[PDB]
Amino acid sequence: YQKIAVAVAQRIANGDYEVGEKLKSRTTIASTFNVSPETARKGLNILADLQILTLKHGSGAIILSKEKAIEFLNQYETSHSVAILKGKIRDNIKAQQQEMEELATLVDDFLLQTRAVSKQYPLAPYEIIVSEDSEHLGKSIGELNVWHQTGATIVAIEHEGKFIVSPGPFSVIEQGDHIFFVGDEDVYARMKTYFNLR
Amino acid sequence: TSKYQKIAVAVAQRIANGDYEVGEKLKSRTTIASTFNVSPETARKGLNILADLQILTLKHGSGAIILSKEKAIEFLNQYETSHSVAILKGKIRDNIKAQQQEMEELATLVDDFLLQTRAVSKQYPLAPYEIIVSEDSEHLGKSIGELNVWHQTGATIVAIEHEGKFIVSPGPFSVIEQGDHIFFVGDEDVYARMKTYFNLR
Amino acid sequence: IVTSKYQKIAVAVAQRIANGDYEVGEKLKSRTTIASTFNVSPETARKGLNILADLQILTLKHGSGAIILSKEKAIEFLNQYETSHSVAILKGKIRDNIKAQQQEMEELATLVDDFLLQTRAVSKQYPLAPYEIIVSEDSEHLGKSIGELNVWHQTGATIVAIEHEGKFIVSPGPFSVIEQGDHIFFVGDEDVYARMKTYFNL
Amino acid sequence: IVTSKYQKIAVAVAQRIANGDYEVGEKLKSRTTIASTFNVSPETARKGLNILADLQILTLKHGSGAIILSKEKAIEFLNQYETSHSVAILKGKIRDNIKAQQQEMEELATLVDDFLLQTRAVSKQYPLAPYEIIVSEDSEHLGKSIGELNVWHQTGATIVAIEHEGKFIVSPGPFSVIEQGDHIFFVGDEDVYARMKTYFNLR
DNA sequence: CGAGACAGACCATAACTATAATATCATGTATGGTCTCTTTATGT
DNA sequence: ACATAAAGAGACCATACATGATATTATAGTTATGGTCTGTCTCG
Ligand SMILES: Nc1ncnc2c1ncn2[C@@H]1O[C@@H]2COP(=O)(O)O[C@H]3[C@@H](O)[C@H](n4cnc5c(N)ncnc54)O[C@@H]3COP(=O)(O)O[C@H]2[C@H]1O
Ligand SMILES: Nc1ncnc2c1ncn2[C@@H]1O[C@@H]2COP(=O)(O)O[C@H]3[C@@H](O)[C@H](n4cnc5c(N)ncnc54)O[C@@H]3COP(=O)(O)O[C@H]2[C@H]1O
Repeated sequence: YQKIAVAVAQRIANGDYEVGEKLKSRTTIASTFNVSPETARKGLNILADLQILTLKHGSGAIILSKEKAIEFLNQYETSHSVAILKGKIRDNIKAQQQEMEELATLVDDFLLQTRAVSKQYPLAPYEIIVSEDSEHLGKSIGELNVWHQTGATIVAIEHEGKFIVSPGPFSVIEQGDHIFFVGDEDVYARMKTYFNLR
Repeated sequence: TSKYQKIAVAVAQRIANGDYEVGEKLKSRTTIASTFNVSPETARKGLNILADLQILTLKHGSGAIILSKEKAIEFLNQYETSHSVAILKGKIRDNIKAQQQEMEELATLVDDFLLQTRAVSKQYPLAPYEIIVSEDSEHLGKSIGELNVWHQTGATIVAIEHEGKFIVSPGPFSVIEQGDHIFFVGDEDVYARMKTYFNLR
Repeated sequence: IVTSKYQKIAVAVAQRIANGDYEVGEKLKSRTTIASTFNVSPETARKGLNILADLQILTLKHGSGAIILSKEKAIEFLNQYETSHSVAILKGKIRDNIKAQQQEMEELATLVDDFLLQTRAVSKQYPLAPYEIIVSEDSEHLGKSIGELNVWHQTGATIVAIEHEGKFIVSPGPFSVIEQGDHIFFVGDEDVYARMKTYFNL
Repeated sequence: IVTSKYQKIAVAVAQRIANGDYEVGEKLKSRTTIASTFNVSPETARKGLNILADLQILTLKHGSGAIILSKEKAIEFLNQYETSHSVAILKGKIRDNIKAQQQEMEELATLVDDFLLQTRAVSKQYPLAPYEIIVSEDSEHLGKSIGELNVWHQTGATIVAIEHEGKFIVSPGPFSVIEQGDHIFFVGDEDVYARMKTYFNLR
């Protein structure tokens, strides 16, 4: 709505529209500023309320003054001087980067804080107890060479409730401990084969 | 995840955990809704969705019976292969990277934009005044610096048009020949003083 | 973070169990003990107790009461609760940042549209329009007079006016002094504008 | 990025004027001439001629037609239109970029929301759950077997399975080989997970 | 010199369109409610 | 000591108070096609 006002103010102040001659029709005015008759009349009423034009005759209006349009354009340019717009857009994009940095550090803190865990049911730890007598008891996982012998990967050993994960080749499985491991049904059977718990 | 999915995945997880046996009968809709913080309608929709996958059976207006664990297990494997945290971790990192690339593109765009603009102001108090030094003056045939224009008249010369060729920001050396057009800034008083110096009244 | 009444009851009962105030063998009552204790409605209290019993924290027998079952399960449930609450708080803060950034997006869009309007309205300006630089940044040249700077000889620019506190000092002369944040209006060409920009550190 | 028919008429007529085929003092009709050439209605052609004459290029006279006035004004109008077109296409590009940013932003919002679902699902997931590592970056350790790497001695981790092409190699053993982009599943504690992360070059 | 025809401009309406507001529906929670089951007390 | 009856508590349920989101409708908007009237030019 203010676009038509500033355009007609520029045209009046330029001297193309001198004070005496009548204004163009609202149709031509609307067509020139790529706007429509409805906006046009709204802008003309605004400009009239600024005591710069009088809309008394439907065919056109007689321009009342020139310095008033100059003053209105001065106020608008003081509000909108391009350079002030350049400062505003630069500050605004610096702000843009500020919120992006804040969001980046937030998401980075979130990312580092959380530990990723899985839920694939195929790979659930089966728990088995080694109460039965075995020559394989009193021996280290590395000593028994578990995987080549049974195909099992030991995930944890429960001795007197002392749960230990990723046991390595040194941990020794005592009698009556609970061995937790992965593999398929065949691997589970082989583990019961090695320990004779089947 | 659909609102009519959270309930399905939660119920399937509880079934797979072993809380509900095959012969066991499920609780009421409002029980599930209260335990999973949803409305009874949404819980019912989720139960219907799960029954469409035939983990659950519906032979009663409100009752339901556990049917098979392995099918629910497969449903969990599908859901995990679609959402397993680590894959979401990769997505949340890649989306941040893509947004940073978009911001860099925007920064380059706006920088090129500002470089291309190079715009001037439109101040009406800054409007120039065109005078014609056609009249004889001792001040003709002299350099702006030689005349010392500002102290003498208060005017700041912005341009000396020589037969169409403007000399903007002319400096102290440019010499104003007779009949040239001097363009300058100042107030009405300054314009009068300039006409005083050049006797163009 | 806004939650539900029965959620605030459930977590409170979980902390009470963790505190050890309620014995493992005590039989509590949702209709009278819990409801009277936390001044909440009959079914609300029950909802909380059912949430606890889902996690095997409590056992709910029809017509009898809730019975304490486990301690470490309650501790684990509590810890999961703080983890989920932290995740939700971070989600809310992210959402606030997101809304602010979207609003700043529309702000930038409106600023660009207004600049397009200004650029289109240039057709009716007066010829020989002076340029305008705002000296926001600091340069040794600040706090000096035009004459001390010898501006035309440094940059090729002829200053037509300087803006300080919304006042335009048209036709400045030598004694006039450039100050930080002011708008300097000057005539010249593309080379002159670039030279002035380099000179003022901007 | 789009314009009106009368704007196109005005710019085309201005370019044709700049070509110089029309005289500096030539007269032209509209309803039976410019309208027919561009296959456009008489009033849109009038609109185009009115916007062209508004900047003091042409003069339309009631029931007389138009007369050519200025060349330099036409050139200036062409320059102004080029600048306006550049500004408009830049505006369109900015709008497209912001829309893409907003769509990606909602995507991020939903993605971080779904973490609430995964965290709430943790309460009922089976104990001793292994971790999950996606080896997307390149490490010298890639293309080697678990046994060659001697993984447990390097990181403290026990690998329970590796995912290649949506296939999980449960209970891998030594000959199994880690490949780029695969998911490595392993048991351990916080220290073990951090060690594995440092080893595979994946902050 | 007068009359008729053609062209242009202005007043106008309709169609293609987008945005903004309001209403309705769904997801939700809490409270009031009713019915069933279990436990305790009293009577035979 | 055993059986029956009554009371209390818990669970399943529905409705109302509520808020948020989505969809639809209306209004503001602009452009194009339209018609009528007036003015100017050409021809008789
Ligand atoms: N508005 C301005 N824009 C750009 N630079 C400015 C300026 N005002 C002052 N300066 C610079 O300061 C120097 C001294 O200016 P001052 O006004 O004392 O002394 C000036 C002035 O009295 C006069 N003068 C020069 N050009 C003038 C002009 N366009 N209008 C009015 N007077 C001018 O000649 C003297 C020497 O001028 P010179 O150019 O050698 O040297 C100038 C110039 O380099
Ligand atoms: N799934 C896995 N996770 C982590 N690291 C793995 C691994 N598979 C192999 N490695 C690493 O490679 C080395 C050789 O493994 P390999 O299977 O040939 O030879 C192994 C294996 O036959 C057996 N073994 C050790 N731990 C085992 C276990 N938990 N389960 C089954 N067998 C095991 O003892 C041998 C020596 O074991 P060590 O730990 O000294 O050395 C191991 C280990 O450092």
